Amino acid sequence: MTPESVMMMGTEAMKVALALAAPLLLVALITGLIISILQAATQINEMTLSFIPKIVAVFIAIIVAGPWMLNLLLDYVRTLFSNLPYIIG
Amino acid sequence: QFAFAAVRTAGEFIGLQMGLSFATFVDPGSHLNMPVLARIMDMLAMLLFLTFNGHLWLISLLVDTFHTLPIGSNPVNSNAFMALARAGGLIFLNGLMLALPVITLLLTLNLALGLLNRMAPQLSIFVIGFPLTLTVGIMLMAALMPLIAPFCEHLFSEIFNLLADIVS
Amino acid sequence: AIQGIEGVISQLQATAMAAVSFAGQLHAALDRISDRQAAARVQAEKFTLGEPGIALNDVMADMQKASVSMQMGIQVRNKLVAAYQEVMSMQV
Amino acid sequence: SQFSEQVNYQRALEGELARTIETLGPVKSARVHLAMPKPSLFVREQKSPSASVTVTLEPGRALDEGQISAVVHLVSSAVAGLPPGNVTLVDQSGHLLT
Amino acid sequence: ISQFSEQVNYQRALEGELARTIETLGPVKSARVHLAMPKPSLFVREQKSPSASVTVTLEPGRALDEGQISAVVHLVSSAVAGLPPGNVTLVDQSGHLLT
Amino acid sequence: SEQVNYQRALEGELARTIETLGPVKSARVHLAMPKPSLFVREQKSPSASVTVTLEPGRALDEGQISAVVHLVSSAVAGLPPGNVTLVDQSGHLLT
Amino acid sequence: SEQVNYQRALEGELARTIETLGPVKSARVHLAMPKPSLFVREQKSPSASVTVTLEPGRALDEGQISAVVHLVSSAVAGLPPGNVTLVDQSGHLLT
Amino acid sequence: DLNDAQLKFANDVESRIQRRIEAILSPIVGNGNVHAQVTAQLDFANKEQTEEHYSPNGDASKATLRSRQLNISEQVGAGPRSTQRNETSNYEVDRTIRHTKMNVGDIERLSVAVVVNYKTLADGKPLPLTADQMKQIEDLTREAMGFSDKRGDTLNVVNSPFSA
Amino acid sequence: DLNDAQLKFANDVESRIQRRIEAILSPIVGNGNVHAQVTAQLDFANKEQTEEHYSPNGDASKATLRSRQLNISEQVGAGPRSTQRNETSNYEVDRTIRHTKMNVGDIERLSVAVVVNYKTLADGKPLPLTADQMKQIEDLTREAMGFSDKRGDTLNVVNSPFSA
Amino acid sequence: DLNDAQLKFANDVESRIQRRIEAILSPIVGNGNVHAQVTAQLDFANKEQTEEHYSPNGDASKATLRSRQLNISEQVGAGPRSTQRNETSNYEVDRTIRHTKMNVGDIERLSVAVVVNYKTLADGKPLPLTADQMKQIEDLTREAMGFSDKRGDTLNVVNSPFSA
Amino acid sequence: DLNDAQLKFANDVESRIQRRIEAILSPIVGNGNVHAQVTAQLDFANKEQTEEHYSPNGDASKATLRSRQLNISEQVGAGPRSTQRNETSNYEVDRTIRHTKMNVGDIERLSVAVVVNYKTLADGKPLPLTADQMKQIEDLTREAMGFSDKRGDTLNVVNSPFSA
Amino acid sequence: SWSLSVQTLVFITSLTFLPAILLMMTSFTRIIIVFGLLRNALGTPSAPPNQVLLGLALFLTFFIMSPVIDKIYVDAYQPFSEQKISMQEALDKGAQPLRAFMLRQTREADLALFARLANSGPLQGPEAVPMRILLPAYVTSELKTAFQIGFTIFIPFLIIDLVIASVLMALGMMMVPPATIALPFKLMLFVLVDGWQLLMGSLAQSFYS
Repeated sequence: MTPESVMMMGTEAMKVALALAAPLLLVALITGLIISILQAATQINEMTLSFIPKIVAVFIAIIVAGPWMLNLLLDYVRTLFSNLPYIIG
Repeated sequence: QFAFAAVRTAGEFIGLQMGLSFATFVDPGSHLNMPVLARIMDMLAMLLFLTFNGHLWLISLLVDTFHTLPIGSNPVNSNAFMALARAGGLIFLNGLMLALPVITLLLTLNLALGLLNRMAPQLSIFVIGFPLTLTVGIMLMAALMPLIAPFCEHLFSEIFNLLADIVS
Repeated sequence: AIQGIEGVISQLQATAMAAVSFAGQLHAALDRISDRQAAARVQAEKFTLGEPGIALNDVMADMQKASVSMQMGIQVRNKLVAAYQEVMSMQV
Repeated sequence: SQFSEQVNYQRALEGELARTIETLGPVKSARVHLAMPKPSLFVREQKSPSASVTVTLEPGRALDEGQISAVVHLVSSAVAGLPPGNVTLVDQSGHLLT
Repeated sequence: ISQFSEQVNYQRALEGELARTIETLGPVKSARVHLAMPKPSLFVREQKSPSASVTVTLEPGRALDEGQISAVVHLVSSAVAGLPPGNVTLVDQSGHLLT
Repeated sequence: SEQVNYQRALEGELARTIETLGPVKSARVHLAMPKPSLFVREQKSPSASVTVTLEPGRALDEGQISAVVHLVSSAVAGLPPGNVTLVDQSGHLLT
Repeated sequence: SEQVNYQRALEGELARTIETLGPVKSARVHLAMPKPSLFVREQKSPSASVTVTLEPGRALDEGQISAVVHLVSSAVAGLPPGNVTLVDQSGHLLT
Repeated sequence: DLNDAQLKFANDVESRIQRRIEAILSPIVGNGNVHAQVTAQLDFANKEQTEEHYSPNGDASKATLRSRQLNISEQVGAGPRSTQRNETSNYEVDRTIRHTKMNVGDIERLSVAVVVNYKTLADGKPLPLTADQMKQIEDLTREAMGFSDKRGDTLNVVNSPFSA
Repeated sequence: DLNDAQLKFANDVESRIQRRIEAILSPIVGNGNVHAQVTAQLDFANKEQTEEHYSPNGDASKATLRSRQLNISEQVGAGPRSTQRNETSNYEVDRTIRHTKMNVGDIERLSVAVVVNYKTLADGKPLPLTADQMKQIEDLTREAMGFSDKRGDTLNVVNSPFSA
Repeated sequence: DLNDAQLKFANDVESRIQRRIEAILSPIVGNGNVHAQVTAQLDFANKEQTEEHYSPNGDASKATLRSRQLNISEQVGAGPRSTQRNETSNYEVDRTIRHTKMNVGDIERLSVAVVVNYKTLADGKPLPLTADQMKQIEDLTREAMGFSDKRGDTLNVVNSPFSA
Repeated sequence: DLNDAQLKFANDVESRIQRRIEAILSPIVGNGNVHAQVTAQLDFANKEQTEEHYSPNGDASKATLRSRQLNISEQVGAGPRSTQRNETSNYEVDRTIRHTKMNVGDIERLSVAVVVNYKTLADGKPLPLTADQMKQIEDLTREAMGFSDKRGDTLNVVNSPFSA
Repeated sequence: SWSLSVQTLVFITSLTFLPAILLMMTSFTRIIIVFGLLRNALGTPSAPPNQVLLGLALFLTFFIMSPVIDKIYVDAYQPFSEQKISMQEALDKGAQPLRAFMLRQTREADLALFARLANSGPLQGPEAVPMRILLPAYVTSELKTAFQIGFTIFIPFLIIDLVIASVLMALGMMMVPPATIALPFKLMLFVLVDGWQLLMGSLAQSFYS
């Protein structure tokens, strides 16, 4: 009820969002950086060949860590809906 | 409503510096825009307004404006209307500050990306800048969330005493 | 209640320091109409009983007046309900 | 911030007023404190602003009744809607001159 | 600088200047002013009047005149929007209430 | 946090001025600033506890007790003097 | 976390001042602050437990017990004195 | 708490009455040749009172009127006389509302005990005072104490030699 | 808790009454030649009272009126006389509301025990006091204790030689 | 828990009454030549009472009125007389509401046992006291204990030589 | 659990009554020449009571009225007399509500057994006590125990030589 | 008591205000506001059709107000139907349990505000509050509680859209709408975590707590 509880609500929610999005974004960033440094080493420059492995890497990311995200988000939503009638004002 | 407008402005600008909706820079108003951060902070501001019992105050002030301005037809003033219209500045002015606590660092990040592009040409930006800046904006303003509440009370106080001063 | 009497003395102190409504009016009108109807009915039953002094003229006239008062109350209720329905139909 | 701007304006006015008050012959140094009224989140009400003026006089340089008057006028005029009667003038010994 | 911070800083600055002028007063060697500015709430009618506490240290034997106490009262009351004099307390270095 | 910090800073300054009183060697001020309740019959109000350490034998005058009360009450928005407790280093209630 | 930290800081400072009191060698304060409610009925009063260790033979006077009570009660928003328990190093309730 | 403040208030009032008595009793009887002590029954009960008074208007000379209807009929046929008088009068009356909040700490009943010494001449014989001097002391003490009969004040002044 | 505060309040009141008695009893009887102890029955019960009083208006001279209808009919034909008087009167009455909150800690009944010593002359014989001196002591103690009959105060002063 | 606090409250009250008795009984009987013990029946029952009182208005002289309708008819034809009086009166009455919360811990009944010693002269013979001295001790103890008959207080003072 | 607390409460009350009896019985009978034991029947039943009392108003002198309608008719033609009196009266009555919560742990019935020793003179013969001394012991024990007849208290004091 | 014609007239007239009782004195407002907000959250403004949600809200209100209705029936309707309590007293007797139910769920701040706006005297206990103060205080408290519940409901459905947009933006697909991708995932979430049982139980507890 108190504004401290509200702002905590937003923080924990958006940290959950950060945890959900961090693996995919970080995998894409690492793949892009690796392809870019390889291009710099080989002196190859086409703006389209960096887009190819990124999709494959990010799609594999759901294969490997997808169940973890799905279990984390469901637990968050379940706990939020269960604690809903105790943060009422 | 001006205070929630200001909060929405600050949120939309943080989100646009996230690169969340890049299609507006190329197609302004092209039916493709999602200010999701603006909505997040708008509903957070509504929750805070509910917590601080602003609506009760609104009802009380609606009652109180009678003593100041009775039902009976009374003469009226002018620049007073400007004041409400001039309150349109606040939406921008306060919005800049909320952002400031994050956009500036994001700016530095973009500056950092520029330093990377001053190296071997191409092979940067649109491939490495976007995910990094998205994650950095996310964690930055996630840490910045505790900051809005004092600014929320500041905004509500500004609107309320401006109303009290100008309605009379 | 003991606390209720405490509250009464508190309101008396409030009056000391300091030194009807539409629903009330409707309740008063309903009570008046019902009292008139009950008076007419009681006089009619007394006449039917055979008790002396009650004239058929007065019985019939009082029944007439009670019927008119009932019809007035019915019309007031009808309008009042119509006005309430009109107000509740306003779009905000 | 606007509030910061308002505080700065209040301070500057105080400074200039003290300045002119000192420039006056009998006055060696002046100190002006302004209380501008405030807004409320509810209820109408003006609070005619108020001023407190402390003067230090030159050895034995007592201020004339006319002088108190002129100090009063200047301070009152310099503050939008300052009712003279809300200006207090005091000496270095704590005597109320107004 | 937060909106709250901005206010607290304003309060501190006012306290400082008031103490300053009080000290400049001949008999006063040092002054200390504490302001309590109150809070508006949606559960009350007349907001509580602000209050002030003033502690003065006098020069050896420099007792303050009744008028000296009065003038201090006036200055402190005026410097605080809506400060009712009767809510200004003046105390010496020995703990004697002068007001 | 901003509020709690305000509380700590105020407590500190009040203790400071109290020590700056001839007979007082050190002061400790505790403030209880809470939220009130309307129409709860007898609610309550903000409260203060002041502990003073005196200089060897420097007993505080009744006036001294009164001036401490006034200062602490004024420094706290809506502090009713009667809710200020003053105690010495031996545990004697001075108020 | 912010609240729990505030509670442990208040406990610390209170123990600190209590130890300051001459006869007291060390103090330990435990606060139980309950859940607040903004409805029109739900309300509960907080409680405190104070353990003091005295200097060899330094028995606390009645007035002393009274002053400890006052200080602890004031430092906790809406703490009814009667909910402050004071105990010595031997387990005697000074309350 | 509040009881101690009330008790100190009573003590200060009693001490000041004692000092006022001593001040006038000193010049004539002498320093130390007079001792007085005062006890005060005080009023610490908060009372609030509202009083309403209406001026009587039963006499037609002081009666103020707003509207008056006087229907008079006399059908003389005492014989078959028929008198009928229907009188309706609406009055306006004087009204006085007084709201009083009694002060807390007023004095209800004051009783004062005063003792005087004897008179030791140059020889040293403790000669007692006279009736006229005793009456003068009683009057002075009554004046100093604010003696009143509505309150129920009692005063006792006796003459006796002081002990060593 | 609160009971101890009430008891300390009673002890302070009793001690101050004792000291006031001793103060006047000292100069004439002598230091140590008088001992007194006071017990006080106090009032720690919170009472709240609201009083309403109406001034009587049964006499037409003090009756205040707002509206009065007086229909009078006399059909003289005692014979076939027919008198009819229909009188309706609306009055306004004086009203006094008093709200009283009695103080907590007032004295209900005070009883005081005082003992005096004998008189040892230069020889050393413990000569008892006289009736007049005893009456003077009784009056002084009554004055000091605030003796009243409504409260139900009792006072006992006896004369006896003190032990070694 | 609370019972122990009540018991300690009773013990303190009894001890203070004992000390007050001993204080006055010491100077005349002597240190150690008097022993007293007090037991107190206390009141730990929370009682709340609201009292309403109406002043009687059956007498027309003290009756306060707001409205009065008096229809009087006399059709004289005792003969065929016909008297008819229809009287309607609305009154306003005095009202007094008293709300009382009795204090917890009051004394209900106090009984006190006092024993005194004999008198050993210079020879050493334990001479018993006299009737007058016993009556004086009884009166002093009654004063100290706050003896009252409404409470139902009992006092017993006996004289007997103390054991070694 | 709670039963043990109640039992300890009873034990403390009994021990304190025993000590109070012993305290007064010691100086005259002697240390060890008196033994007493107390048993207490206590009240651990929570009772709550609300009492309502109405003052009778059957007498017209103490009856308080708000409205009164008195229709009187007398048609004299005893002959063809016709009397008719229709009286309607609305009263306001005094009202007293008392709410009482009895204390838990009060004493219902106290019975005390006291035994005293014989008197061994310098020779050593155990001389029994006298009737007057036994009556004095009984009175002192009654005072110490708070003897009352409403409770139903019983006391028994017997004299017998103590065993070695 | 009133004549039978007057009683019938009053009964028929009072039968009109049933929607007003349901909306302003009953648990209906919070449930309907929460349902509307949730429908706004999932991105399907016409999904459970208004009639389906209205029927579910009516059944929920009937299940929630059961003890209040039972108390009214046992205390007011039963004595009135057995000719023991007059028609003008059954209403007063039955308005008390509803008043108590409205009070418990209301808030001090609203009560204080509406006690001040009426210029009424001090209300030392809740037993001195009339219906003219409790009605709008209860309404405002219910509105605020419903909006709080809905606004904490809204957060996960916006979190999903945020992460969807960020993931789409990592790969450079800046011209893909995020709402169209997020809607199936929001439906999947609301299916997985017992979307309705948890919400139903949370609302019911929110009343009985």
